[PDB]
Amino acid sequence: GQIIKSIAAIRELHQMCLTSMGPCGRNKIIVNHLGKIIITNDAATMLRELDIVHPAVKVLVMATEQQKIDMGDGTNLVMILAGELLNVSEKLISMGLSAVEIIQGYNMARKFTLKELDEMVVGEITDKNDKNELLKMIKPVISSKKYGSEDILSELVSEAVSHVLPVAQQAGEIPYFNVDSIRVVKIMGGSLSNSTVIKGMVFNREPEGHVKSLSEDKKHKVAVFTCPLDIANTETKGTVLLHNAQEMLDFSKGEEKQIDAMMKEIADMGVECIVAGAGVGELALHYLNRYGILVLKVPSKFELRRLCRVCGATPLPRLGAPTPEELGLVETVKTMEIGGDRVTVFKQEQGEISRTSTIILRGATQNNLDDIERAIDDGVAAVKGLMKPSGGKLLPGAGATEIELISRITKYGERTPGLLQLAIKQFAVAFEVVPRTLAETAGLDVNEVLPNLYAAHNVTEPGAVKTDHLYKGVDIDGESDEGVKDIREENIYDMLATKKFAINVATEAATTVLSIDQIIMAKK
Amino acid sequence: EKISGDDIRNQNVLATMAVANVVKSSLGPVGLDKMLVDDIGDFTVTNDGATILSLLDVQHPAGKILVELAQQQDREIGDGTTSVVIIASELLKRANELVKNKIHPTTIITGFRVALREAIRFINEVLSTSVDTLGKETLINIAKTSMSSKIIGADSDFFSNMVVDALLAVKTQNSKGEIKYPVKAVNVLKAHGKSATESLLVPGYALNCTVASQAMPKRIAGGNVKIACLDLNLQKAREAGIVLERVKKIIDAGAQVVLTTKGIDDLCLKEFVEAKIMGVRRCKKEDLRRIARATGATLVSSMSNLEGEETFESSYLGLCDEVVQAKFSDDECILIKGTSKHSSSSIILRGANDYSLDEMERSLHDSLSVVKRTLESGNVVPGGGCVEAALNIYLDNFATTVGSREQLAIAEFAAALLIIPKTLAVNAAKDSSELVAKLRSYHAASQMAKPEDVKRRSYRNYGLDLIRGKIVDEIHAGVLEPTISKVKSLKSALEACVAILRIDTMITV
Amino acid sequence: SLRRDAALKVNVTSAEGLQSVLETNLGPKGTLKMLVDGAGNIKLTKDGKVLLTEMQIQSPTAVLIARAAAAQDEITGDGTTTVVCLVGELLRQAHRFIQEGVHPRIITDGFEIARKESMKFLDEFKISKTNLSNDREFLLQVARSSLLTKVDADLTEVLTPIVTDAVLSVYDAQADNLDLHMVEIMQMQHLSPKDTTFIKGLVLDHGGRHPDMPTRVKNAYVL
Amino acid sequence: RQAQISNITAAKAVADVIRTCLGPKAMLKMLLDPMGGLVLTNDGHAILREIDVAHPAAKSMLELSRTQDEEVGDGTTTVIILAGEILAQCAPYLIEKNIHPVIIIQALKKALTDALEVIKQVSKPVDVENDAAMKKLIQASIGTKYVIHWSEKMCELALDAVKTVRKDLGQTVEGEPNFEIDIKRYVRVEKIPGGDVLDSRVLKGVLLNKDVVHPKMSRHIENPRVVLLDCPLEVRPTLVITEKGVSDLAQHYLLKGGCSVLRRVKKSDNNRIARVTGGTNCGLFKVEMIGDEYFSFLDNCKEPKACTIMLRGGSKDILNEIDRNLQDAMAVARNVMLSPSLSPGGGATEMAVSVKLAEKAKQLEGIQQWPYQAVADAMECIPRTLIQNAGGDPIRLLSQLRAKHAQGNFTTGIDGDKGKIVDMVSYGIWEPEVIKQQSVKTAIESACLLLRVDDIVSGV
Repeated sequence: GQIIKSIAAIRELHQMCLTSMGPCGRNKIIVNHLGKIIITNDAATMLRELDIVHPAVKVLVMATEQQKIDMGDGTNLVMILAGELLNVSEKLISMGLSAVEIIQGYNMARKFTLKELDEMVVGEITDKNDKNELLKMIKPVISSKKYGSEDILSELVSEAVSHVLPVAQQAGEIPYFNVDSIRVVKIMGGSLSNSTVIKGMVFNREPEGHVKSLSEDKKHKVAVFTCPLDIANTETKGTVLLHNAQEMLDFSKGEEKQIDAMMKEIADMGVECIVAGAGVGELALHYLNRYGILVLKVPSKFELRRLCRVCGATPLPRLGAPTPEELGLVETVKTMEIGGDRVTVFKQEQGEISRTSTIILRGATQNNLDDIERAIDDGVAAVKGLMKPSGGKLLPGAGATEIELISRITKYGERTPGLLQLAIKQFAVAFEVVPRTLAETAGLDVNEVLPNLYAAHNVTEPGAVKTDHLYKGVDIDGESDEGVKDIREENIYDMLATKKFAINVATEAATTVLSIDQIIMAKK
Repeated sequence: EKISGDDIRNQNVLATMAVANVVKSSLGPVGLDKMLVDDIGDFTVTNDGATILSLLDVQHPAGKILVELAQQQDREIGDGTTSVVIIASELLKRANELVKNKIHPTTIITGFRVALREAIRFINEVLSTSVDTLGKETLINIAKTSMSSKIIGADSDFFSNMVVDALLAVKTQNSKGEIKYPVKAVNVLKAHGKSATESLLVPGYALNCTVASQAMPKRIAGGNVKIACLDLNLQKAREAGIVLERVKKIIDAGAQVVLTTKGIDDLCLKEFVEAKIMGVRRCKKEDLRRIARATGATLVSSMSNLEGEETFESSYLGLCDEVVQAKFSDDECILIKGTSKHSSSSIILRGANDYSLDEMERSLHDSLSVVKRTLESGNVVPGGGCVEAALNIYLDNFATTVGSREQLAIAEFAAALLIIPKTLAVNAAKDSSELVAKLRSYHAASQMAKPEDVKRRSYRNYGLDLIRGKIVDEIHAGVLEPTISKVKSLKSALEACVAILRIDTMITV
Repeated sequence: SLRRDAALKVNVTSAEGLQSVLETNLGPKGTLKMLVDGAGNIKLTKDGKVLLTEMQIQSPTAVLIARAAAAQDEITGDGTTTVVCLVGELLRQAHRFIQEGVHPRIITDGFEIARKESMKFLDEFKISKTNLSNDREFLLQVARSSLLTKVDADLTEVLTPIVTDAVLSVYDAQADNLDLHMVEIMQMQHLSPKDTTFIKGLVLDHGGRHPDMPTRVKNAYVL
Repeated sequence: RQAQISNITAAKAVADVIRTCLGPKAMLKMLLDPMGGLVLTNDGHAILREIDVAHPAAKSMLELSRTQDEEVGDGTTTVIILAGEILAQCAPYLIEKNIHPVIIIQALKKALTDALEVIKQVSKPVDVENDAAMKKLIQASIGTKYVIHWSEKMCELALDAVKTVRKDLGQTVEGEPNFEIDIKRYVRVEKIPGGDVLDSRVLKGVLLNKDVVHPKMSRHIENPRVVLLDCPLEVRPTLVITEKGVSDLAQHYLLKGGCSVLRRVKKSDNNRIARVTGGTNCGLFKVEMIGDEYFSFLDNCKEPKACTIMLRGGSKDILNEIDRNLQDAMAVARNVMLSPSLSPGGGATEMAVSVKLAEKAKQLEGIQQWPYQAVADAMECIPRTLIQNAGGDPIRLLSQLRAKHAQGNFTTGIDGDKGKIVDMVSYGIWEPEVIKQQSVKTAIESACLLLRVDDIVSGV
């Protein structure tokens, strides 16, 4: 009976994810062997920091990463649903129903569910990219992660998305929004109300010079130099040495005349900003302060890629050749104090619209500061789901989708004759774990809220056409309430691309586990 | 061996915890039965928590104290033993927590004794006699909930009006104004007339019998009539000269109603036709013994007393108004109203068949038992948690009036009373955390305007109804308990709790 | 959380052990088993039922096998070992079918159907023999079937005329029946088994002791 | 919560062992006693009495089998298995789902009423006044027994035996007496050696083996009057019957009074004499000898619903086999008179309740809806158990049978001989409704009592 114990091993990790999804969820502190503490509420990220023993668990871990890479949302829906499909199948495996027909039953039930998802769409997203329209999609993403910040973070995330998107409609050929267009930075001090939205990357380091900021002139030229600042020498070796004191005056003054001659040609071309990816010498910073050139050093090659998409600058393999064709243009750059420390940021005004933005976060709690950093990244992938593959369609969330599927699947159970009725009925019952998890973690009685959920989606209406309220979902309460509430009040919806993709992954995940009747292992 | 310190105090809590768990599920009528298995291998099935503690085998110095505590409530009150053990169990758990707070046990004991005397005074302030008789209904819901397990419970709404009104007037001064209701009264008859809902209340005694020969009038002596109760028959004795002398003493005494247990002959019946005297044949001996008390007469053993023979005229003749015979379907009865002193009545239940009336008559006496026990004590208190919840809030502000290290003992004593409604709602499947909490919220604002002698929306005596799952007044719901039951249960619960806390050492050879 | 118990694998194997014991002694080529009580009792018997009465078996499967022979000795009187060999081997042949998933009821009902069909073939295969008394020559070969089984065949020729003439002497020729209780068996030691002879009359225990008593008396009257 | 699991597993282990005792195809069982003997029979009533159990809940299930065996002859194992499966299906609801036990108990009380209403609709009317039809209904308990040779005579003897104790009366005046049929006391039989089985008749009254105590006396009385008394002898009645013996002195004293003296009468028989007497209106006093033994006739022209059946046969061993076989045959015929309805056997009635329960529970929309699915699954295990004993696939034959109830009738059960889904009515498989009423009601009532005990108290 290893197939039963294999589910029990997953059951130990099943309750771990049951404490994640929902507003009652919480991050888990993990101490790495290198002495580094990673804290995040997302369960998919936690799986990478956990040591997996049984190889059957890795099947669900590999299926969990499928949800994060493509859609990026619904990782908790894939792991929790796949764990429940094994529990409802444990009764079928024991009852004497072969696991072969159990797999065949899920394949027939999966095709019946995918056809019903198109008829469950209530509203449709027009892809207007309006600040108020993005508040409907972002609110449920921030929900079930961090409580109380859903109102403040909704305006910060939706504002940065509208900055990187151009003005277009009814065009899906050329993609626009990427996953790197939104960067998350953090600084000690302040609160969430004082946070703002920047139209470009934010640099928290020092300018390393007596020039704090440039002027207000339009279209500042920015040059990215990969070669460090120093006198030009032979690429092979070329170490400066002093044999006698006679060559000291020639080599010292030679570096002063050569560097000043190269910096003069750069300032004459109109370049007020020089980006040096490598180290900067001592004599180089002296000439840049007199010409009024801002000093910027970005050793990371990843940050230089997003900078080229904004102003249009290109890294030059040499030094002293400011080719105007490859130079970039930025409207306004300023150095302001945000969060208690003076930093030099990067933004724009009108022209040279930036394709990458950065949101500045402030707060007095260090633990909740890193949790919001991981929560915004989940909201970035939500905008990507607005593309052609069913980006506008949406389904009601907050447990309203999983409960409504029960009445439709059981209707097709008695329609299909044969032994498939056992797997079809258990496939709909497995969806009851989602409303039960939200009700159990919220302190609500199972004998109270659960029977009202079944009576909400199942009523007797004197007519053929459905009526009254089909929008009743699952409520977390937290203060007081009687029965349930309508989801249309808070406008919490789930996208079709996220829900439809999470069902196929969770179905194939449980299919692999049920198909394995034997596991061979070897000690290392 | 000899032990002492915090080890013996921890064993006292673990001992009363296992005992409390035995009576935890048996509390209230919603409780469930348990099985008691001995070493022989036999067992028993009973829902009574008092019989379980009698056969419960526990070896422990404080555990045997609760055994004698259970027998003290059974020999006197006989009810509420389960609630006493739960109260004394929670007091020991909260008293052991005060050890880490450096609270002295005597102050804990003194804090309970001072609070116990003041708690009875607060209970005596909310006590009230039977009320809400006009404009509302109280005793009606008592017979309604008791009959809910029988078919009669459907029609019990109409049947309760006849039982409550009858028993209300049955009370009499007894010996020096006792006002104690009798345990057995209101003889219930049966008839096939019409349906079950047609039963009519007869304000007076009703006897089931006929007049035999119908040549006699069924209604006579409207102004005044005398009923003669005679156990000796008027039939020919197995002889003709003696039975004629027994009738001669009747018509000369002026008795229009003659009752004979063994019947009346035909020759002696002819004399009653000209005198318009109504005879009855084959009377029940158990019926006529109650007639002597209801009609003021006296049962006649024999007429052979001493050397004389006579009926002792005017001595055994009771004062009555009129005896009328109403025509009834199936069996016909006799209506007797307006006697000397009766105060009682009779209920004739008419229904479809006697098969259903046999179950309704037996259930009526069982439902009457709950009514007569509650009305037996003129001073009653609403139950269902009204005693523990109302006293919990009062002791909160009252604990400040004493103080001096005794306030912490009063606060723990008051909070220990919430366990009674808590565990009571467990067997009812209802949530015990929500009911007990909301019960304190309603009583909190109820006692704010109480001492001001002015109120608007403030009402007291909020109970807990586990049948319908809602908070309603138990006075109107039909749940009432006497004062003797609650006072002796609360006082005796602390008597056993003190003796447990006073033991700092256990010496066992 | 619980499914069945599979059962079995305890009664079949325990019955296989009893078969291997009684497989060697079956038939005239069998072996003579010896049991030891421990009090000095030594019995050598090739019969199956006689040995099972002196052997205690804790396995309840073999208990019914010994009880099945109770009706064989009281009716048939021969073939108790052959019946046991048919019970044990039938379980081994059915063991292979049980592991394949065949339900035992079809296995059980399949035996009753073949049993009724065997009775029809049993009446066709049998040969009707006449009741005439001239079959004694044919009864000699029939009596050897029981004799050759329990002995080494050296004493069969000696016991052949004794057993044959014992039944026919007390049996008149008619339907009737035969009563084996009228044949008494006595034993005396200190002699060879090859001296066994047939006795027409009754043997008496206590004989006359006196030197002048006549040894042979012909045509004497019994009183 | 561990005590709730132990309470379930107590009756769960006992029920799982007797699963093979159901049906005519029921497999034999073997019990190991400390003595060399063993129990080879498959009878559930004999096996449950020889099993020693520890947990007290298993002892309560044994007491239920003894009470169920007295009411009806068969179906004893059906009640225990049905009560044990309900606790198994409700085990994840009571433990894993954290459902309060009274909620389950309260739902079983509502499901008990709904289960009885479905059986009444599936049952079909039957004529109880037809003598030829009642002989076929009893025949199910006759054949496959030693009485199969007398089956023609057994159906006639068992017919008049049931018709003797029963009396048909009904009205709305005094209520429904339900015929007041008692097999134990009233149908009690006295075995008389000798005679014939066909000649055996059912006499209404008390039969005594004592003859006349005087050599010359009248053996026939026109209007005999039976008088019962206690104190032995040592209204001018026509007969004198004494419980104890009577001395020869009182024989001549009562001889001139025109009354017969009868001594040596058992006390248990005097209670039944009050039914035929109260001795006026006594039909026949004939003392005529039957079977070389002098008898006496207390009978009359009336139906007191009390009597002693006179059984005769070829020997005492024949009467012993007829004894237990006649009582089991009358138990089936008694259920027919309790109501003119018959239910399909072979698991058709078990499946008929499970289908109607699942459809009705969906319209209630309450907390009790979940345990109704556990009851419907428990109702399907009884016919599924017969499938496991029939060799067929329990997965395939259960799903195909359940689908036929939504289309065809509810009378389609499972055959033991064949093993495939077939109709019970056309192929002649029938069972009375009273067994189905007593199987569902007693199993649910016993299952609730086992869940009411959350703690095991040890003490005297």
